[PDB]
Amino acid sequence: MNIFEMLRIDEGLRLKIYKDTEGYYTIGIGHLLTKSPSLNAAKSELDKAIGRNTNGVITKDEAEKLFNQDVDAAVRGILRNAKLKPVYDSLDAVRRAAAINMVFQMGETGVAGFTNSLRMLQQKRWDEAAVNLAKSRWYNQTPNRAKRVITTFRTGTWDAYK
Ligand SMILES: Clc1ccccc1Cl
Repeated sequence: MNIFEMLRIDEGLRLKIYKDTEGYYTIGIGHLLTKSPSLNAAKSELDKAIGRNTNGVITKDEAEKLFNQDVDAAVRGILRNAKLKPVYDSLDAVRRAAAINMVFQMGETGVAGFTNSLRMLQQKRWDEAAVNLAKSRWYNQTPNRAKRVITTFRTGTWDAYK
């Protein structure tokens, strides 16, 4: 297991434009296209991302190419964020993947509400952190995924993903 395999389980793989859990147009492995309700706007973002006229459909290779870029940018964003970097750097590699997972799903702005959880994580108060993490819109709206990510933070193992 690693961050790619982890997100591939949590995000799935779909080669046609679909709506994510929040109703936003998305493709591939959780590649958010736009928060606009316009499918035409989404199709434009897709074409822009792939570099060709896709007509709303992409290949597995293209999906994986976007996925690699998205993971890379998520991690790099963490390192560039003064509130996230110290916590991330304090973590072991397994819990780091859990951190990347969260940012991938909710973005840095979504993670901004988690200040108290991040402090507990930096403190390595794992059980307390896990309890705090579940007190969130995130957990309530995607409990099965949140439980997997939280278990990963709690234990520093890949138990929740087999
Ligand atoms: Cl970047 C991030 C997201 C969620 C928990 C910890 C960290 Cl460092």
